[PDB]
Amino acid sequence: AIKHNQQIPNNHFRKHWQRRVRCHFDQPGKKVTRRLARRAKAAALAPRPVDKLRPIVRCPTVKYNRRTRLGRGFTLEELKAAGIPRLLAPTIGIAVDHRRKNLSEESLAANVQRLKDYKARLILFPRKSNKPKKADTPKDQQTAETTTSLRTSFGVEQPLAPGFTEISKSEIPAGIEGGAYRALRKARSDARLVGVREKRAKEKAEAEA
Amino acid sequence: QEKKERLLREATAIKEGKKKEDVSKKPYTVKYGLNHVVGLIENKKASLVLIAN
Amino acid sequence: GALKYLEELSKKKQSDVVRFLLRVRCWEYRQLNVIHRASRPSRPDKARRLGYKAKQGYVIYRVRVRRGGRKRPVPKGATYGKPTNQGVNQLKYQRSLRATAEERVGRRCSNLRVLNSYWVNQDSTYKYYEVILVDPNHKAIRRDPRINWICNPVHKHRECRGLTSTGKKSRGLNKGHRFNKTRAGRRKTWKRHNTLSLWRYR
Amino acid sequence: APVERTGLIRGLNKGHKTTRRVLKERPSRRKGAQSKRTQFVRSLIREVAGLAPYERRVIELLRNGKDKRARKFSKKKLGTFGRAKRKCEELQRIIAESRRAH
RNA sequence: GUUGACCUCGGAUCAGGUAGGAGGACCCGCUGAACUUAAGCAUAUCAAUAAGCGGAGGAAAAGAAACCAACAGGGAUUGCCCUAGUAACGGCGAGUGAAGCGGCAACAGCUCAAAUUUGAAAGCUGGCUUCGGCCCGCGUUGUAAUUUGGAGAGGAUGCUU
RNA sequence: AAAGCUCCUUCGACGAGUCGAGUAGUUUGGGAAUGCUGCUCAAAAUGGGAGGUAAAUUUCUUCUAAAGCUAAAUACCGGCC
Ligand SMILES: [K+]
Ligand SMILES: [K+]
Ligand SMILES: [K+]
Ligand SMILES: [K+]
Ligand SMILES: [K+]
Ligand SMILES: [K+]
Ligand SMILES: [K+]
Ligand SMILES: [K+]
Ligand SMILES: [K+]
Ligand SMILES: [K+]
Ligand SMILES: [K+]
Ligand SMILES: [K+]
Ligand SMILES: [Mg+2]
Ligand SMILES: [Mg+2]
Ligand SMILES: [Mg+2]
Ligand SMILES: [Mg+2]
Ligand SMILES: [Mg+2]
Ligand SMILES: [Mg+2]
Ligand SMILES: [Mg+2]
Ligand SMILES: [Mg+2]
Ligand SMILES: [Mg+2]
Ligand SMILES: [Mg+2]
Ligand SMILES: [Mg+2]
Ligand SMILES: [Mg+2]
Ligand SMILES: [Mg+2]
Ligand SMILES: [Mg+2]
Ligand SMILES: [Mg+2]
Ligand SMILES: [Mg+2]
Ligand SMILES: [Mg+2]
Ligand SMILES: [Mg+2]
Ligand SMILES: [Mg+2]
Ligand SMILES: [Mg+2]
Ligand SMILES: [Mg+2]
Ligand SMILES: [Mg+2]
Ligand SMILES: [Mg+2]
Ligand SMILES: [Mg+2]
Ligand SMILES: [Mg+2]
Ligand SMILES: [Mg+2]
Repeated sequence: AIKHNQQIPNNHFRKHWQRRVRCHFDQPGKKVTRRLARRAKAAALAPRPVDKLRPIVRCPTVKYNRRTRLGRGFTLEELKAAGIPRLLAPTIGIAVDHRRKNLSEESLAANVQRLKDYKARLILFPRKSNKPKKADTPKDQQTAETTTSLRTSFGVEQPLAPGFTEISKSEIPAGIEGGAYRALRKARSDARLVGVREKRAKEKAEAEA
Repeated sequence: QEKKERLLREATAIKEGKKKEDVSKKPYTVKYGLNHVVGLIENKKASLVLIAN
Repeated sequence: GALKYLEELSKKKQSDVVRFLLRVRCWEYRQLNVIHRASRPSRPDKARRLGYKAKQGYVIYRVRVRRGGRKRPVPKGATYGKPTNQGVNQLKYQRSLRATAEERVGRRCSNLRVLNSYWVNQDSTYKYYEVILVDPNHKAIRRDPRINWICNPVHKHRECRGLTSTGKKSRGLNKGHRFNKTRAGRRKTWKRHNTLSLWRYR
Repeated sequence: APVERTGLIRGLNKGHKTTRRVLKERPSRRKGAQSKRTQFVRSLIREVAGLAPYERRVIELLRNGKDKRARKFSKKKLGTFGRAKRKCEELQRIIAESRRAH
């Protein structure tokens, strides 16, 4: 029933909801369990970082396409441009994704530079310590200060473009001919009439001869 | 038994120093196997074909 | 090879050469037991495509099923309910006839593991299938990494749960917007959408 | 490099400008092409196996002149307008070859 | 005529093996209600729930796109937060109700069929064994190596492992 | 003996009573019909599926079905602590 001025209620409590109720009294306990696992995992990968290298990628809709984030893995064309064989890459801490493509030059150039920055900071220990190979670090450079995150050392430096800048006066540009508002109205109008105008031109030319 | 004898002769030749193809010659046999023979027909290498009924 | 030609010829089920063969064989079966063993596959190309090999530990069985709908078994025709579910006749079974064949063969040979099955024949009263099975205790099977994954105890009676090719189809395990309700398990998904989760700092 | 975008939303080739590039095709995109082996085999099987009952009925309608009947019959059998049209073209090619060779 | 094969089907307290029952809180399927709400009641709701039947494990299931999208494009599966009591369904009544994008926890990839080893079935179960192999058998109606679309095969070329 | 990389004229096999269509029942938020199953019909080679309003004509985008394996983050106090 209803008796006063109310908002019409819709509470979905007509099933046996009390059989499926999940409280979380183990929130602090599960946090301790996760930290112990991370600490154990880091110790197993002794000098290596605890992560993999990811590429930079742009979000997909008209909302969010102004921002960039990290993706799944590097493409096969990016790896070839840097000069890293595809079989070697996943064994030195680099992720690979075989189903992403480079439709532009902007994304390709950004990720190629990312790979060769990483390759310059890499230290390779030989498979057998008494017989080093010419592609390994010659062990005088094996001692340095290292990083073990790879998500803070190679993160997204700036996800958004700068929101403000300054130019000298008299260098400001001139507007479009009729004005910005009129340009938008004209672009919309042309799209709504592309089919009508093409048909009119076609029947005119056919009836011409 | 013939193959085991042939491999022994070849192994002895290698140990002595000579390679194979100096002790064994080119073989001639009858071909068989359904997939093997169908391919020989398409490449036009067979001379005569006999089919079970 | 020769199995390429067989795959093409098996598509022409309405030709003269193929119609004759199907008619003759459908009579030969139906003179035998409902479930019986076959000495070799009658469709060599189709069985090889599904995983059959010609070595010790692979066996073939043949079976036929009743080929119709499902009548609701109730005393006479009374259901004792509301009018919306008092139909008896035109109802259908949610699994395939191909599935029922695999289950009955699995009970006959309960020391083996069911791999796959395929269609061989049909008529007005029966459909006919051939089922592929593997011996998990044979030495030549446990030796091969391409197949010994089936010797592990998590694959006991796959066909009773829906882990074969025909079971996956009836469960609805495909990607995309059409398979929204069944993609990861229908009953699991329903439970997730109907759970009330309360955190400490609400 | 198909076309260059205008640089504004709400247009005919709207969108942000970017230097597009052409890609070599992935091997996954070859699915529908023909090959020498698959043509040779399908040719031999058709000679051995022959025609189907519904195919023979369409053959007679086509060489008898009727075409709306042949198209309307094929759609009822095969199911869709697109498949029916392709079938009638193939059978018409068989008719032409048979009466042209000898 | 004799003798010797092949194919299919059988016997044996033949040699060696394997399944059933229990448990079922959680997991994978099948089958399937009514009380109740609608201030009556038949579509609806309760509910794709209770009861009934079959099958597993320490987790199970799912899983490396015949996906999402319409962007300057994302990129196997699972779970939390948000999307959202929203698009939509409904005697359009009572009532019901998802998904893409976004942040995070955790991250890992692969193997078959379809090709002639054809200058050599290169493959495998079992028995006996100084231990090195030998013998029958399976198998050409196809057992190994090679290839899986991200490719690859076939040619050049000279460095590396 | 086996393995990786750089280039190339030419080749480049890819799962059928399956997909798809009609009709009946059930189910879903899925609406000229979201999935499943029964019956009837039944394919193709740049072919095929999808692109949330039925149909014809012309374009475009994106994947590659009808064979298979696989740890972690998730559930549970039934069993032993
Ligand atoms: K009842
Ligand atoms: K009903
Ligand atoms: K009702
Ligand atoms: K015997
Ligand atoms: K309990
Ligand atoms: K029960
Ligand atoms: K939103
Ligand atoms: K051998
Ligand atoms: K092989
Ligand atoms: K149907
Ligand atoms: K297409
Ligand atoms: K559409
Ligand atoms: Mg917390
Ligand atoms: Mg045998
Ligand atoms: Mg699985
Ligand atoms: Mg699947
Ligand atoms: Mg294509
Ligand atoms: Mg005994
Ligand atoms: Mg039991
Ligand atoms: Mg109650
Ligand atoms: Mg009432
Ligand atoms: Mg009352
Ligand atoms: Mg009453
Ligand atoms: Mg129950
Ligand atoms: Mg146990
Ligand atoms: Mg776990
Ligand atoms: Mg599993
Ligand atoms: Mg794939
Ligand atoms: Mg994409
Ligand atoms: Mg994903
Ligand atoms: Mg809100
Ligand atoms: Mg809500
Ligand atoms: Mg409901
Ligand atoms: Mg190789
Ligand atoms: Mg090569
Ligand atoms: Mg395929
Ligand atoms: Mg039901
Ligand atoms: Mg329906």
